[PDB]
Amino acid sequence: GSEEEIAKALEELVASLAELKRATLKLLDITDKLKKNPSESALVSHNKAIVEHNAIIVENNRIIAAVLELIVRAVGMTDEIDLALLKLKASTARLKVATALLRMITEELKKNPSEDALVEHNRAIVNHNAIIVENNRIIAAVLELIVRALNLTDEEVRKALEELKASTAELKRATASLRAITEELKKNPSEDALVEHNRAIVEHNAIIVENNRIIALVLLLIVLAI
Amino acid sequence: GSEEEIAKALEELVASLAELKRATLKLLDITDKLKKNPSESALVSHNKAIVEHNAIIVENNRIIAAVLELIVRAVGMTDEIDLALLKLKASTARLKVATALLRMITEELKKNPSEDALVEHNRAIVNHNAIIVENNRIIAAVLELIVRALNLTDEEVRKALEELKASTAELKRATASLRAITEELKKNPSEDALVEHNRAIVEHNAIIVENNRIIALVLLLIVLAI
Amino acid sequence: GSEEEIAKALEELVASLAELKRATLKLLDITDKLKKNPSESALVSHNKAIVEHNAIIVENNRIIAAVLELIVRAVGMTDEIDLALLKLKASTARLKVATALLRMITEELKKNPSEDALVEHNRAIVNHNAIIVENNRIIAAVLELIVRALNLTDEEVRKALEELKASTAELKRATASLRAITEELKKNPSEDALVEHNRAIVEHNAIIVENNRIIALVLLLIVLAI
Amino acid sequence: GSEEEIAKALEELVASLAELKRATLKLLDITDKLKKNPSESALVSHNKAIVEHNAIIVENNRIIAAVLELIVRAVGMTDEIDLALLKLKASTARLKVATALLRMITEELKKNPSEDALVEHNRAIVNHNAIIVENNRIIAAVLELIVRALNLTDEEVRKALEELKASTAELKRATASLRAITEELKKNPSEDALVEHNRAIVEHNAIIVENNRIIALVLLLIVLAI
Amino acid sequence: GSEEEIAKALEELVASLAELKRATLKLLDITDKLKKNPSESALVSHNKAIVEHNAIIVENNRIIAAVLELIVRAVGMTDEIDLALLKLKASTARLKVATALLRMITEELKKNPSEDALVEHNRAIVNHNAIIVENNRIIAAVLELIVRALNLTDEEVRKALEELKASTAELKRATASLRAITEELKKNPSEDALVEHNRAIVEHNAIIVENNRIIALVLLLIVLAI
Amino acid sequence: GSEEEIAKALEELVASLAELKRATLKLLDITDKLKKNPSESALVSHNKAIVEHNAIIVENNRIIAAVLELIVRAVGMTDEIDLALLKLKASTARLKVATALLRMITEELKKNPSEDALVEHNRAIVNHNAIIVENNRIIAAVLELIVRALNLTDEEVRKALEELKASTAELKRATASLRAITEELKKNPSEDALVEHNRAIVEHNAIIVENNRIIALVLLLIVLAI
Amino acid sequence: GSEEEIAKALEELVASLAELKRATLKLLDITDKLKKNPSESALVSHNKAIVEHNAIIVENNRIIAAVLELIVRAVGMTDEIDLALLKLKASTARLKVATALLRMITEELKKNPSEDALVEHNRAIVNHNAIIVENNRIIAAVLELIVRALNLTDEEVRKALEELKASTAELKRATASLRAITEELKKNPSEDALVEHNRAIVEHNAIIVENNRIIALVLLLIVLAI
Amino acid sequence: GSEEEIAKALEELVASLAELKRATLKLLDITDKLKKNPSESALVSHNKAIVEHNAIIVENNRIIAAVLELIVRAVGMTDEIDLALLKLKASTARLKVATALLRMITEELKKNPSEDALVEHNRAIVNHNAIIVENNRIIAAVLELIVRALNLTDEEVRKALEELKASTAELKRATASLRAITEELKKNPSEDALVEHNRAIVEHNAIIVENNRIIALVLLLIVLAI
Repeated sequence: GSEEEIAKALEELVASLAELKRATLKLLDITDKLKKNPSESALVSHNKAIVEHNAIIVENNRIIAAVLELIVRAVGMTDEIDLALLKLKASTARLKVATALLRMITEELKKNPSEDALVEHNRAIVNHNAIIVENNRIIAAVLELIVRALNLTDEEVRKALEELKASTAELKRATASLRAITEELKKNPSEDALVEHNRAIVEHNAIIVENNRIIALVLLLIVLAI
Repeated sequence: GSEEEIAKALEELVASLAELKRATLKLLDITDKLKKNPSESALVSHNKAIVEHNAIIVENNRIIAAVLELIVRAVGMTDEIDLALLKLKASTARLKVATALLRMITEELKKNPSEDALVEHNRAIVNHNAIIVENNRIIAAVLELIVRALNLTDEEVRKALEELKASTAELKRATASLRAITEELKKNPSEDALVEHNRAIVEHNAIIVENNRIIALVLLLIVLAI
Repeated sequence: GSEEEIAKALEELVASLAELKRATLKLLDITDKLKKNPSESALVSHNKAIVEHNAIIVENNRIIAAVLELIVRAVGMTDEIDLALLKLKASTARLKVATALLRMITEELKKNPSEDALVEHNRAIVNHNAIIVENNRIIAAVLELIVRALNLTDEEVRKALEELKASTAELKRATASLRAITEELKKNPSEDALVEHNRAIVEHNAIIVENNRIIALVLLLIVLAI
Repeated sequence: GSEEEIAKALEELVASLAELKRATLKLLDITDKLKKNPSESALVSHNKAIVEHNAIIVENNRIIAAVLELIVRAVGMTDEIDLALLKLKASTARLKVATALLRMITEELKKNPSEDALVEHNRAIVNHNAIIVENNRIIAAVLELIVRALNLTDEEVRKALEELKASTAELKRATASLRAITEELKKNPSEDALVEHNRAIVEHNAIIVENNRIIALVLLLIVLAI
Repeated sequence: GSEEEIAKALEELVASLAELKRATLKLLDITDKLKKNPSESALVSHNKAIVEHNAIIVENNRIIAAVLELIVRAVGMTDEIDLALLKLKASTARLKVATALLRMITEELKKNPSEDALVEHNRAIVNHNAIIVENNRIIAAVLELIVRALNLTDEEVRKALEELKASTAELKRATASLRAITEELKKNPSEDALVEHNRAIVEHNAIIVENNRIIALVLLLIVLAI
Repeated sequence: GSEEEIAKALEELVASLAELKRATLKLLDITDKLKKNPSESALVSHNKAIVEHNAIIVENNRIIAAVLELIVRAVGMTDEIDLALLKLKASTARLKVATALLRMITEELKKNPSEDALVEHNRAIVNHNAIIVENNRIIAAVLELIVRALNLTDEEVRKALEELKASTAELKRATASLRAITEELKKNPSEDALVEHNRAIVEHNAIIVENNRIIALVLLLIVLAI
Repeated sequence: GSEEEIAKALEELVASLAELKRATLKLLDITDKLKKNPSESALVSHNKAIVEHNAIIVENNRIIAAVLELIVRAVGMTDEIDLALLKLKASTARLKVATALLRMITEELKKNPSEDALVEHNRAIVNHNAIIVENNRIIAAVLELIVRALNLTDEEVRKALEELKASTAELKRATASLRAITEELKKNPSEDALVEHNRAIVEHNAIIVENNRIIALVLLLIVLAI
Repeated sequence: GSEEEIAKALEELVASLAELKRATLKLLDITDKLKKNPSESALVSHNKAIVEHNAIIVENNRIIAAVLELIVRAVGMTDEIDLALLKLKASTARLKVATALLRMITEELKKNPSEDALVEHNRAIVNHNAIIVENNRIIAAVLELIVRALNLTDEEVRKALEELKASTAELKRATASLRAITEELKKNPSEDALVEHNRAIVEHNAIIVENNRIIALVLLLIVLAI
């Protein structure tokens, strides 16, 4: 597309980030304290603020992938970029099936709510998060490819990639740790461990959002450098 | 909606109740005594204070239904609550056609005013009242559902429901009695029976307002308990 | 459509009637007396208040036909109802061409205003009225069909149809009388006969509005009975 | 097509006429007076309001021909009607090439603007007008054929044809006069004669629009009589 | 097809399930209570909400079979899978003739409505339900084949099959019970038994929809595992 | 807002405090002694001077929260301040529903006045006080945040916070003690305990007003330090 | 657009200038003197009045470009004007990405505020200023093109262009000087140099506003001359 | 609009005239004598009482044009009236750009005040006056058209038009004389000629206000004659 289409898509992107950061802060805050004990309606909506947060992350990743396509179709594909973009499309398609699965098990929780089903639902949320991390690792690979293809040596871009790589490794380590503790919850299913597992989820979602922030930065520094 | 939207809608609700209670008392007072006999212009406006009262009750029920939707869309729907809310929307739509019919026959009384048309107009007012009672019985069913879904066991709520159920049965009995006497008026149409039928209407409107008062109470006790 | 769509369309209908009755009364009042003699600009706008009234009647008939379609598509078509609805659509299409013709001859009166063209314009208004009467006779046939199909035996509906039939025959007789006097105007074209023919038009428009009032009543009694 | 399709196409037709009459009046008004002398940009847009007017006439004629096809395909073709419709299609195709030629020479005037090229452009506008007159003479022949085929003897139609024939002869005489003066401009090319030739164009466009008005009238009187 | 085609088809599938569950709930709700007795138009539309529900189930099964074909054409056919897919195509073709038969007998009920024809129509609905159960038993066989072919041993899939088999046996037992009671209705045709047979239909449709839910689940767990 | 808007809002605040301190002193004085025994009209207005005092406290808290928003929207939000301000808005919204509930139970006391309903009304006043204490604990948290964010180290501010914290802990202890004695009144309902419970209410209101005095001080010392 | 649309857009333009001149004067005044040393909250909002000023300049340039499009679409495009307008659209799109980048780095300063990040933020403000200067140089080129195309020889316009060109060269020289000193700050990062670099920014913003003033003047003199 | 809207707009008109006549008299009086010599602040506000007077004339003309539109939209447009009203709208739009230009050059006089800029500002005031005269000549043409269209032959109206025409020619002659002397000032710029040119401006403003008086009279005589 032309410059105005990319600029409109980047305004949609930065407004989506400004919405996702507020929702992240409020989800940590409602994760912080509550003395009182939950209702039956608090089973029917067990984790609704997390599934609603993940949906915003998935919508942010879809826009990032649409901007990457609009950029590359401007600067011109090469073999390796086209292979990486096709991988990115296959991963974005996988994310739709993973979302429709989480959105099914969440509604099936309206009908067999029980302390065991709550652990199944939490494991479904961990598997959705583990697939969002893959989508981000592919988008970051496509971006490093586009930056090398343009021979784009500005120090702002260099430093923004040096930050993006470290944020990607931080997100890998956090995902492996979340799956490790989720196995321990699978061994020892309890309300006591469920309460402290919900925090581990919210603290992994925080790292996802702190990675999408850098992906949007590198996208801006590229569109300004071209 | 957020807490401020429900709080604003409940301020609109309680101010509407404080207006409707004054109008109820004044409508009984102007029902109590008048020696002098009516004019021709007192045919053209035969019952205007009753139709003006019913319009306020219909406007109060619309606000109650908007608060119920804002609450349930916060605490989260379930199959039976969502079915009951859809019933409540269908009944609130029925109430609009019943109001527009009463507001047509009232204006048709400007053009064929006669001692027979006055009995038709009174029967239209009784059928409007009989449809407002249905709208209240659906709102009370939705409220008892929401209270059970929240597992809301406070004694203030328990006692407020124990009052709401008895007021609903009192209103059913009063509606059946008003239609029963309205059949006797349909048999024996006279000014003598018209005068004593108007009181039966005003004494049924009093029970409607004494029911909306308890519906607004239970709505407050719920919003304070969440 | 669902109950809320029909209820919104009936609120649009009754508000359109309350606008059309006021415009009818004011058009009779401005038909009643004026001593002073008209200008040249009173040729360029010879009957503008009548053509503006007819446009409101045509817009009211369009809404009535949209409600009839929304009702029948809820309760279910049968062979004879579907044939009658297709007739109603063909007549509502004819009414659009008749309106665009009256709205052309009215503007052609801005450019050859003369005492002869005024008689052409009055005959165009009579032919528009004669086509609105047909549209009402088809809508009334569709309504009597729907009432028989629902086996809807309430006395309120029976009496409202007994009124609708008499108003339809009154409107047939008034249309034949208006066309009869319009032939006499065609023989004896004069300002003197133009003045007394304008009243005959306004007294036929009054019967059209007194028929739409009953069509809207029967529509309400049906939607309340289902 | 069915009655509703013709009625929609006639609403498009009459709205197109109401737009074309306003554009005609404003084009005469901007033809009336201007003291000040034109710029170089007033060469680059030498006659833009005429070419923009002709485009509206061509779009009105396309809709008239689409209504004629929808009518005849309803009432049934005959040998002479089908021959005349095929002639009308060949002339409407010729009009597209004549328009694309005027729309080419107008843009070639952006690149060799000179006092000689302005006279070429004016002659191209006269040749476009001379081809629109042919399209109108074929549409008027098709209409007189359809009216005779229906044996449609109403006096409104008879008088509307008696007007259409005279307007067609008036348009023939005006086209021959415009071509005659255009030859005199071709002999004596000057700004002085260009100014008075532009008026002759605007006064021929006025007769075209005053002919399409009658073609649309006869189309309405036909669709109302069938 | 590619990953994006299956992902689009699974979004269509899960949205179709979310529409079919709402229609199931509303069909039970309109099965729950109604005091008043039906009209003649309530013969002309005797079971319309059931035939409209079955049409949605048939449209959901068509999409499930299209996803199964898109999956198997990706992972690769084998003899037994290709035989089972050809069986599935033959059953999906049979379902089209069974639907067109129900859609014929329903319209023949517009023309000989009688208490005997209502029992014929109910038996046609039972035979349609009995053929949808077969289509589900073939789709479930194809799915168990595909799962074994992929050697797909995840516990989420294992448990989802352990649920699918039990739901298939529950649906067989419910179909045999519905046919058994349909024989008793065939012996004792009455409005009294018709009312309680309609409930047996709605309670069998509920089990069909509770089976399609599990077929769509297993389809998601497969597409995520491949 | 600009300096003049904050200065006007602080003049409104200090004038509201000067009204609330006088009303507190007079409410203690009318709590001190009265020999004579109350009327029936002294049931209909059982505690009116307390509910009228609480309404003034609620209006002072509303102004404090509007000044806090005007200050922070000048000096610039940060994550933790914006979260705390949103908590403050949710609590100020909760206070409106708690007020409308107290203002309902007070008017319901006009209609079933009895020695039992008086204990219900006193418990409603205690629950309103328990919600005002929460609103103050949120405002005091927001103020300590703003003071740390400005790095505002003046000794006047430090000492004013050292007073505000101690007053907040004094108010927590007084609220827990008031609820404890209110439970004992709920066990032992008597005029004898009602008389000594009214004093406990007035002595808790005194601590609320002695806390708003310090909140208004810290607000002034902040607006003067920036 | 018509004359009223351009006149409305020029009223929006001149009101935007009257807001931007006041903000320029006040930003110099708050740049002039302050003895006291900044807080931690004075890091979180380090330059907020500059970024808020730049946003107003960007909004003024958007309106100027909308007026240029409305003017040229009235007087008629030519090759060079249409190329220059497409350049102006591409530069206005670039300005949106540059703004969203400045609005990101400013918010990232809420989370890693440090003496090094403040120098990054100051360099981001210098790069935003360097892109606004480009947008102004393109708008001034479009205006000189439109003035030559209209052959607009008035002495007010001639002198207004002679001022616009000199102001554009003054703004080029000031931008090169600001980038030169920004390199020296990049070498020698200190609070001491940050304080004197902030003045260089405010003294470049003053020249931008003193250029937008002349662009709006030439736009008025053009719209009055056509 | 209805009679009350026109009557309110004519009350606004006559109150605006009563304010403008007082301001005219006082502006002549402060133009009459002052011995003492002006300050530097008497450069920064060189002609402020004239520009403030012109703003009142422009606001009076806006109301006159709004009343003309409300009148004609009541009595009904014709081709020539509609063309003249569209001209009046284009001229009223031109007057806004001419005002915003005068209001820019007046403020630019705060920043380069010098004996040469004062002559520029006086020439800007003369060009604004020359555009108000055009707006008045269009309003007077529209009024003479409306009077002929109503065939309004009263002698009060005839004589009021006979006055309006002479006042319009007097205002044309005065404008040509003011521009003639303004050319002589442009040749011979001096304080001596500036002092005597300011009087020529004030003596032209007097004729504008003495023309608006007659336009408001004719507007009243028309609204009273219909």
